[PDB]
Amino acid sequence: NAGTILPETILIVTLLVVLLADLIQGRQADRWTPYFAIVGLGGAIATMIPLWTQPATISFFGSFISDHLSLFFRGLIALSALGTILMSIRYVEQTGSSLGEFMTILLTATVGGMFIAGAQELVFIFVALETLSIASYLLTGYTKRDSRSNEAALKYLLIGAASSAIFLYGSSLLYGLSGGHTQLPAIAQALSSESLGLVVALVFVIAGISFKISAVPFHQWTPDVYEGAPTPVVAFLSVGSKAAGFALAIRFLTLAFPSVTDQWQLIFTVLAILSMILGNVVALAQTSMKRMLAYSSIGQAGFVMIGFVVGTEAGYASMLFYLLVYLFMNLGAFTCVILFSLRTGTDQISEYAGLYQKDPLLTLGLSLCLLSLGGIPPLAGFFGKIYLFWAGWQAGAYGLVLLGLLTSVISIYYYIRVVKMMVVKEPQEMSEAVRNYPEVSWSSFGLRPLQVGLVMTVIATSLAGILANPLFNLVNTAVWDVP
Amino acid sequence: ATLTQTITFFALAAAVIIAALGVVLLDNVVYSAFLLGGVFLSIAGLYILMNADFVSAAQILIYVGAVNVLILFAIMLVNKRETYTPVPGRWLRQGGAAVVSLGVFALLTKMILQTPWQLSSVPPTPDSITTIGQHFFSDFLLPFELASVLLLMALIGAVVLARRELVLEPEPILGEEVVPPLELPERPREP
Amino acid sequence: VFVLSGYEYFLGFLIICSLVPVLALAASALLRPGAWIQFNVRYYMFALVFVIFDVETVFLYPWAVAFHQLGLLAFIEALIFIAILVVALVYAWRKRALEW
Amino acid sequence: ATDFNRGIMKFDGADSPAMIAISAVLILGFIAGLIWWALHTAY
Amino acid sequence: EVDYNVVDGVVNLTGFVTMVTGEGLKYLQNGRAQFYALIVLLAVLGFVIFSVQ
Amino acid sequence: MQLTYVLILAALLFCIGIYGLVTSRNAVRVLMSIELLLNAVNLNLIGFANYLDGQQIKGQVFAVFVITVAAAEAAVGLAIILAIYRNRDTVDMEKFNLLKW
Repeated sequence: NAGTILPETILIVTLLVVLLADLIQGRQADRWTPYFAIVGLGGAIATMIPLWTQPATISFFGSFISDHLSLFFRGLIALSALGTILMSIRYVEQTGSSLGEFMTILLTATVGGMFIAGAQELVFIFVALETLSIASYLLTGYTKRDSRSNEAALKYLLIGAASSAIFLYGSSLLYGLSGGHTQLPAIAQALSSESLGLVVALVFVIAGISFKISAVPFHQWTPDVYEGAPTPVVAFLSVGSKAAGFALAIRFLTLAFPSVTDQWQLIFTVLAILSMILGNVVALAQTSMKRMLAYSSIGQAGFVMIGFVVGTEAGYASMLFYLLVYLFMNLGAFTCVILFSLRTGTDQISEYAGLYQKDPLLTLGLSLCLLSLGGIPPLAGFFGKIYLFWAGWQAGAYGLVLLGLLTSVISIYYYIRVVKMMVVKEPQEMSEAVRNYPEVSWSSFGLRPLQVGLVMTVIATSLAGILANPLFNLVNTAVWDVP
Repeated sequence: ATLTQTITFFALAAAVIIAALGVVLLDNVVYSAFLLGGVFLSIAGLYILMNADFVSAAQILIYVGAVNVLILFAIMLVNKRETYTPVPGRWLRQGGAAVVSLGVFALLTKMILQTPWQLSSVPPTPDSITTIGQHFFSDFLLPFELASVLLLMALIGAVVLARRELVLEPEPILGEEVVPPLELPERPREP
Repeated sequence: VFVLSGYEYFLGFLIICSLVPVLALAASALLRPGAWIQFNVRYYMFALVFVIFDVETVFLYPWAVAFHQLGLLAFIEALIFIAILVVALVYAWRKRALEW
Repeated sequence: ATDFNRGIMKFDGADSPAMIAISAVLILGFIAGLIWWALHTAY
Repeated sequence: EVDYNVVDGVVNLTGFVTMVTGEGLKYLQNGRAQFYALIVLLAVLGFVIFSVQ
Repeated sequence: MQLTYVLILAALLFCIGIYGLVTSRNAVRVLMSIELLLNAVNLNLIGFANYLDGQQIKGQVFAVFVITVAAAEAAVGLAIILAIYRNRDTVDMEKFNLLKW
């Protein structure tokens, strides 16, 4: 029955070929091992399309489901590593660290994240959440001599290993509140009384579920990791490790707790009204470019939770369409953060000023991905927010969409601040690149993957709202298999 | 007959929480790590009473023999003869952590006592080394193969995060602007 | 209930062998009258590859006991577990982790 | 009010903050006094 | 002057009580990841009293 | 010895590791308190397996995988301690607060 895990086991094989080539060839393999992982990720993406027609079987003795919801989130995490490898082909190759050793830990977080989306046992949820979390502490401290990545690998460890123990104590209680029954469909058949033991088991698991998606009482790691980590890892944990926490929350809170449902829809509203406020008002007071996108990912998380708390067939379709276009907004913005951090050092705001005459492909990429993150027409993040407020207005929730719209205008002001210091500043107002920009080439190592990860992302950011109707049908078929 | 399984429980149930108070409250860090094995060996003694003779021996092999040795090797590497004794660093923020720890315990003891547990009156452990290996390949098979990729990653990453930079430490490979080796290109600055 | 057979003598033998040093050190108690270790990361690296391989061996103990009671499908599945972690041993040699 | 007081026919002399609030309660009261007029005197 | 100061003062106060709000929750994070673990464990104690009634 | 006394022991071991997570100032005592949390969820789990559904022990399989992850969370975790110590020559959790705001 091991034909349903084929998109993950192709990524298991190419995880080992890029590992052995580092051992066999010894840093001469870094010229080809990124491109082998790209077709390893592309071959893992292209085998999800024959799995889309299959009628959603539950393989591996009831511990793994191969539904359309599990295949949608598997492609989002596989595209997150596909966009990350096109970034880090030059980024960690410039720090002097090994390139094949980076993309091995990057692919264990991918297959660890991709197995979260279809897991149904309490143990396989925790095992795949571990190898996503354990791999990500090694990636935020991969540079290993910065006193900023080492400080970010520590804070992510002592919260990540802590919140996965709060997650285990709620997962172990689900084994004990039922008579055994580690599987989540077998959990719901045993417990429906909504006792106090089910409440503490619910709070304990969304201390780790809402830790990967960074809601405000559990968000404290996110702005400190995202400025210390390497920027491709910052690009990965915002769409790959964040959608995997959202891949868990649909598979967990709807399968393990369909009786207790008005409680976690009451907690996640508090998680939404706090992360929409504190994601978007604290991003005003940010000077670093990676720190402005850090509170953005907390703020954009609250928009995804708008469709998660309404609990409708269009509500879960609103959070899957927003997470799909979220990959085309973060990985296009973080590409321009990397592409500006490689030409000049010190990637922060009030150093992008005086651009658009020296790097016009960077400013067209960074503006159209940050303006779409604010949700302005006719970009992809406008239509993604429209469907969140359409599904938000559909079943109650009139104060969430009003807070979702009022914090979207506060969202506009700090995104347009970066577009202010890219295109509206005169050429007598640039601090860095004042005749210091390196006169871009697109001929060095890894810049051509960095350019095609920018061109094909802004095209997927400008046109994914106009051409959203294939994406609206691809998302709405992944919701009928959600209870 | 029956009381000899109960008086050995509370002798072990007090041996774990006294050693757990020893790893937390003691001023010496090496005394915490040697008492950390006192936590792990007492829990391993608690598994034998709970009919878990394999996981009992699986804790002495890993938590006592592998993790506690790895902790102790990574404490004798960090001594520095510098404690600096700044107890009241910012405020009395060690009293706010005593509130939540007694609060979670007051939460769970209310939760553990009032919950009706559906304990089964069937005979347990029919040679529980074969029913745990039949479980590694029928039900818990996909967790079992992913544990190898988790361990392989934990050997890749913890080596490259702890090995000595003796290959090329002064290594300026290239530059568009100047970037130090084994450091992120976003250089720190004040606004 | 306690359906484990053979542990009746394990409690007393835990006490009697604990009474071997604590009484002999007491029986002896009535009859008797620039400081640096260099930071070399090889004690931690040799223990690092121990933890990865002590977890390897403890996963193989339930497979080795129930080996002829599982079949050939559970032998290829147990081989994928070892062959992944064989590359973990090759990674420790080539990266000079256990060089000392 | 320094740029509002250019060297032309302006700068009457009542630009104090004590005059700003007492000009507000007459101007904003006349709009609100006409709005409350409007919902009753019309029909 | 009632335009430039009174009804323009309300507009420049919506943008002022939001800038000083984000500069007050900027101090919510202060390093010291023990304090980050405190808020995680306090909100666990909050949600188990908030949701049982 | 009932089921109730095991879970209170696991809940007390949870809050001792919770207290050691927030009050400890050495970065290694925080990792030692994380192992107190991951053994609290194992002592809770085997007691849940010895008394509930002990014929097919699914908690003792799940108790194995927590021991394996915490073995890999400490090996990764102590390589993070040794990575800071090479740059910042102390191990002091009140000294790593440079990414404050």
